[PDB]
Amino acid sequence: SLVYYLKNREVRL
Amino acid sequence: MSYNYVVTAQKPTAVNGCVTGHFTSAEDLNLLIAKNTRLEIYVVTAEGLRPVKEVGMYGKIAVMELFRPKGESKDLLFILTAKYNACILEYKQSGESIDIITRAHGNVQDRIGRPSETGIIGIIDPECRMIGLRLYDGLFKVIPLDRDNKELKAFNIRLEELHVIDVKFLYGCQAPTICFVYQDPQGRHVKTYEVSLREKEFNKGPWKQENVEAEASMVIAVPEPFGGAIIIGQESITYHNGDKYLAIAPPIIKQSTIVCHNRVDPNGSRYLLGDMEGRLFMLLLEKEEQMDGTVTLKDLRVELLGETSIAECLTYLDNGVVFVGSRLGDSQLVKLNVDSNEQGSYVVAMETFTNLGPIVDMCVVDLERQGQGQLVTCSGAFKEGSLRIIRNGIGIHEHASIDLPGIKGLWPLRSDPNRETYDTLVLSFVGQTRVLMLNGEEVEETELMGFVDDQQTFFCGNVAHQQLIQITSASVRLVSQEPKALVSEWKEPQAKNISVASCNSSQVVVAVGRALYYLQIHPQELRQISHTEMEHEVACLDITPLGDSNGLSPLCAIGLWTDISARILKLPSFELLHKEMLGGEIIPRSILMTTFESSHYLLCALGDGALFYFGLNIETGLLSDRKKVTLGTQPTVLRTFRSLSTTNVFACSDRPTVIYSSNHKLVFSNVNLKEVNYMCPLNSDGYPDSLALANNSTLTIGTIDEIQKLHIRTVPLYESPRKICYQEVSQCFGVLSSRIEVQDTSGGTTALRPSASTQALSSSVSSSKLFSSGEEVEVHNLLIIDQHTFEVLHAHQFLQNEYALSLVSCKLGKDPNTYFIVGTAMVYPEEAEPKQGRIVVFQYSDGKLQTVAEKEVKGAVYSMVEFNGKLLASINSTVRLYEWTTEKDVRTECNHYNNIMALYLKTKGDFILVGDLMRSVLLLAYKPMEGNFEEIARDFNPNWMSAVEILDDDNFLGAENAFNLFVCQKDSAATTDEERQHLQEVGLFHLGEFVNVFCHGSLVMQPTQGSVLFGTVNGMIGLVTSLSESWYNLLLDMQNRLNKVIKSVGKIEHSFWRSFHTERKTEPATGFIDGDLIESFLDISRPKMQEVVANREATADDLIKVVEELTRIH
Repeated sequence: SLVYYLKNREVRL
Repeated sequence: MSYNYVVTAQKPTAVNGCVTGHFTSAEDLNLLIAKNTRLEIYVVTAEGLRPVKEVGMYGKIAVMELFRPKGESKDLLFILTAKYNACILEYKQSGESIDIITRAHGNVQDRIGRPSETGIIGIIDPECRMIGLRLYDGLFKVIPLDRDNKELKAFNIRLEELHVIDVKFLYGCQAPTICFVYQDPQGRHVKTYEVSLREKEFNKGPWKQENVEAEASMVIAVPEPFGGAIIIGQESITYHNGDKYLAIAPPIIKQSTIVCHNRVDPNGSRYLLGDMEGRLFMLLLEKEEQMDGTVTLKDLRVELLGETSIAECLTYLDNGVVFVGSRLGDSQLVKLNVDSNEQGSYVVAMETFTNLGPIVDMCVVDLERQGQGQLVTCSGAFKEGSLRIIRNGIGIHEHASIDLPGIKGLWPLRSDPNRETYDTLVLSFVGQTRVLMLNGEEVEETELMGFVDDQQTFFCGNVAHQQLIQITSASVRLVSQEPKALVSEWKEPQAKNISVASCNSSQVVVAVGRALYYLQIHPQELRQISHTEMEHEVACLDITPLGDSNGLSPLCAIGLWTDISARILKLPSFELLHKEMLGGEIIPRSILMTTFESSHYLLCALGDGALFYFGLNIETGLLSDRKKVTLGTQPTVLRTFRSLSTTNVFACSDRPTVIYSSNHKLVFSNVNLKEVNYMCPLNSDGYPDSLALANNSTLTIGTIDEIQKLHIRTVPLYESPRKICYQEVSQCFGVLSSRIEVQDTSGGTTALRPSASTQALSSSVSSSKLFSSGEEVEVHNLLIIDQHTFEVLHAHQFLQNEYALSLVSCKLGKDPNTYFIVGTAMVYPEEAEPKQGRIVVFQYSDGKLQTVAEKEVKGAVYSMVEFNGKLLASINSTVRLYEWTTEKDVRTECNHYNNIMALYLKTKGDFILVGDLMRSVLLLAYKPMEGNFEEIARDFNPNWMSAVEILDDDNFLGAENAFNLFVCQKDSAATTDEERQHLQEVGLFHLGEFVNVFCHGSLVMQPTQGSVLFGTVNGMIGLVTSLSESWYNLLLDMQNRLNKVIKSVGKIEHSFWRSFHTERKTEPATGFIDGDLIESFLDISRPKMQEVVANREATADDLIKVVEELTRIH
């Protein structure tokens, strides 16, 4: 999803 | 015309980079640590790390290597920034002054180039013939190193391979030679080329391209002795050299991906390996010798060593020490030992440095209910996850409270010759002296022999040889421990007062005015000695036996009246050395000599609140430097307290202040108290390790927290926090949280470690039935956290594959209850984007969490605010505005549809909203018309948002994708139907951090407007404030001026740095200000400072006080 992705960009790279 | 001010409140704490080598001296081991735009230099020692130099840069460190070409005394530092600012640094100490000097620099970017896969990669050949760069797909930049090339000119070379994974040069190589895994269709492959720089082209590498695995990602270049290349993938590690090929599949590493490595032994027998898991591996190469033949290689194996924080960065140090740079968590100092203690882990933490790590969400709360905000952040990810409680200042714990409108001094007083405990506090007073005998923890004012009760005491020291002193207006008096009554008494030969009182425990030095006597408390009697008279009235005096003197004290200093001055002088002689000649018509209320480490100290308080500060000499006696602060307007009483091993300097103003120790320097943090008049270390049986502090009226006593401008209190969560609400009435916090689990053999899910959701005190699962239809999964909770104890009171677990993404804590509609609302989302790796989730309304009770109501929705609830007793809530694309039935259910009122995907919203008190994923922000109103949404305006730029905030009715903060901040306001213009549907980007600024959360709040207090704090992926806490156009202006000039004066490092241009920049676009900054840079001013010498002026008025030291009055914005 883009969720695994927002959450990701969340922490960073 | 938008005018904001950005300042760092907390430098980045995350660690992006760390490298080791002899940067400082050819014999010195340095740890270089890269923060983001901070470079820390340390020396490695027995204790660990000697802090040496902390320089900052105007770029994000994207590459950091130390390296050494021929005939170079020691190591040089190569730094590439992320705006392609290359530059070379040298460590340069002018005896006592330290400088990092730019030996070379140039900007290496190319207009051509789409930046690549694995990002920037900069490597340096063993022989130091050059630096190789992979900034772009297809190209490979090469900066040839020479005596010159001081502007790092470089060519590119075209690169057949459009998708390099990782590169290094190989050791033991006639030509420069690169080695790189890269991906095209059929899988990945490992290739080589020489580099002939003579011809700006590539040369068939020493050995055929082979294959490496589907998930190959690191390349290691085994040093000369072995030579070769190591390739790491998932579950597999392999080694290449010519026709050499070893390879292993140790089940142990399959569990998670290797991620960072480090060469332990110079020869390359050993290497560290970092896991996403926090696991530490030893990779060992089994060498092999033949008689007259260079060393081959037999085998390679992996030994699990233990557990560190999730490492970004590993660096082996001295002997079993390992520095462990972490961004997902706290960076740490770590010890490897030959053996494995309990558990079988060869890892042992030595030190832990706090990283606010990823600040992911945060909020402000004045927890004790004062007027200062503390700040509470969800931090870290996975096991490093945590809450961090951040508090400005150094506070103290208040034991008794005796209202005494006077107290004009206090000193300690053991009424028994043995115990460290004093049971008295003889307090100077409004022209009297009351004594304070203690029944332990109980207060009592009684008499005492040979100590006056009608005559104001100026001192009580702790004079040796079994006796107690009292210097009064009149006479230096005397009482014994054996006798205890009348022992002796000094009195001035004229019937004339003592003006300034001094004593340590052996010395006595008074002053009648200019008159400087001297006496001693010799075994039962006060014998006289010296005498001198000075130009002027003695204002104040300090004496203490410092280093190489027990009791009896060496040289000295003093402040007199009319010259407003402080001067250096000896003991029985009183011989004048050097001096200072401070100005103004106000005198030095207090002078003091102290010691901490390796330097003796002189400080001098004046009555204007402000202090001049200097460093003395047990030996010589000269003049240090010169600066001028401004603690509390009122005169400051300097003193020294009992704390730890560097016992420190407490300063009593209207703004009480501790002076601690920085590098070996000295901290200047606030003390969290009303106003302190006088203060002293204490310790009764009833108040140990106490400090005693008189105010306008009150004796108090207590211990003292850390030091740092900031105290940080953490709460280990062991899973990864996501959101955070403070529901006050319930005195707790809501925290969305996320834990990982693995597939079972009964297929279900277990967990990898107890988390904070599994060790909950009580708990819940979602029962609700709203839907129907190894391996990793995420399990989400609402946590309930006690504000006082930081305990997971309750835990609620959501459905299976439901992620909770938003949290509010609000009352809604008529309903007098205060709910915790959590918007959620069902998520499956297949689906591109959830088509379903639910808003859930909960309430927490005496100790209960009840699902008060639910509500399906056909998307992801990315965010929700409390509008006005309504619940406004981004869903997937739609922006919906809910209402609480009196039946107590959420029911739709309206929605806005025009968003690619609404990630964020915020709400200006009135009926106004904002936000979006990719382009950019929309501003909205609610209309108590048909209770519709009217879409007021939007910004028409392609900004991938990450954080959004409303500064005021017109100004909108916004942070994005690419570490820029921007502000928007609505176009006040004619033709109000196009030039009104558009809002212009009036403030532009490259922060250089990725921002997760803004919020209103402030960390200070009980010129600027407002206060919005933000928290970043890196652990930076900044702050944005508004300004007056005039204040903007002064400062904008002051900035431009301030630049010319300031030598940047790497000779990077401040404005190049601050410039708005998304790949496709680069404007310079408008409407923003780094106070970070403004604040630089203070660290400028008065000359370089003068310069900054040449030009309603224009001064020289006004500004040096306009800057002060800002620093206290945080």
